Amino acid sequence: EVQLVQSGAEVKKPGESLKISCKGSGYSFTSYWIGWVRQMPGKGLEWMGIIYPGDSDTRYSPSFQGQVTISADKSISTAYLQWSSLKASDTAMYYCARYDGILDFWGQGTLVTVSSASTKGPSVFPLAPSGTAALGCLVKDYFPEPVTVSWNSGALTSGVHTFPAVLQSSGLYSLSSVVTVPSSSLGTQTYICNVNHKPSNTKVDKKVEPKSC
Amino acid sequence: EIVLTQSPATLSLSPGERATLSCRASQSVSSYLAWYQQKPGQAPRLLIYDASNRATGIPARFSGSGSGTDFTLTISSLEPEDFAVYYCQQRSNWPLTFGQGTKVEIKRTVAAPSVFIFPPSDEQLKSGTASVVCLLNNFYPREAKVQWKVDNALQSGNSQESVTEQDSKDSTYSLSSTLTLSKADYEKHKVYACEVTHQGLSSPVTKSFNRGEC
Repeated sequence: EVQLVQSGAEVKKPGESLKISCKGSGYSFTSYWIGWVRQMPGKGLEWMGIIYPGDSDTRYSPSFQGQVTISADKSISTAYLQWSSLKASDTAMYYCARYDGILDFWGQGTLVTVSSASTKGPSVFPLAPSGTAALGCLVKDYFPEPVTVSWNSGALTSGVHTFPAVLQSSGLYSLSSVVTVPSSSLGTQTYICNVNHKPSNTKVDKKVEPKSC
Repeated sequence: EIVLTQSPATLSLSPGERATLSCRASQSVSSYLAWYQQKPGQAPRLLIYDASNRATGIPARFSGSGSGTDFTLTISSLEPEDFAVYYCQQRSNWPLTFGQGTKVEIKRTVAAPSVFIFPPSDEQLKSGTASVVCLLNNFYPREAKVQWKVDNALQSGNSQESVTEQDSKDSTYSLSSTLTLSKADYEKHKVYACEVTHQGLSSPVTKSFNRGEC
């Protein structure tokens, strides 16, 4: 079976170097061009350049000429895309793809986050309720992505919305998770949000209930 | 370089409807035009190559035509799995370039948001910042305006929002907006309000609370 497998996600600081990879199997790697594609958050596709692993013949899209280096190690069926000095603007998902002239096969993507922010775990605050009620959890001031949120250890899935995080000006993410439930349940049923931010090893369980006076 | 312009930016159609998407090139690309499909967090997937040829595995409902500078992708009848972003790509000249995407979104009956406002927690206030949150739940279409008001003062530039992916069961959207101010600012004011404008609402809906009261 033909496949392109890209290396894992990366979280970097401005000024750091980075070399991401793309390995091909199920075919002769030296017989196909490999191209790299950039997709910035909430945006479209951009061709970055192309390489023939047989002889390392390389061509760059003009926008990327001299911004990155595309290379290949044919002895191990791998193509590479590298930066010697990263900027925050380099934050994007990066795809490799097998280019057939005579783009059928694509890698799974490598998410690259470039930020001056530093690893930090969230504080979790309640969104307290006041025959449908809403209640939830505000997962504030963390870096980097992702957080996972479940409700009652997975026993409550219905009516849960966990929102995409927003990037604050401070460089830290913030996210909300909410659920809607019967109002009559508020005094009897327990609602706990289970938050985890693995990168900072912060695990939190927050009980949410009507704020008393 | 050859610039590909796609239209419309967003197609809203119901499952079963015919989808018609356009790609216009800044110069002739001959027939060297491909269409790709992309779902969130997934790699793009080739549908059409050389303008009119279906890639292997692609169902008959997908077809393309055009040559030169004008191209059309057609999905004869939309299946649930077809709602996604579609890209055109030209392979005529270097650099390889793509259109900016067309999002095919599921049209359903208009639904008004249920609106909910949340005061900041006491714990948050203890450490110097206030987050007031507003939830707009289960609405269609996507377009909605949240207007924050602090003692009737229309707030601007100090809020952020995000929107869920369209729901797989009922095709609605939910939106969360956060107003952020300093603890000191939060404590000067009485009435905190979230005004929601949406096509599903005859006139704007407002939810509010008075700081520190039940």
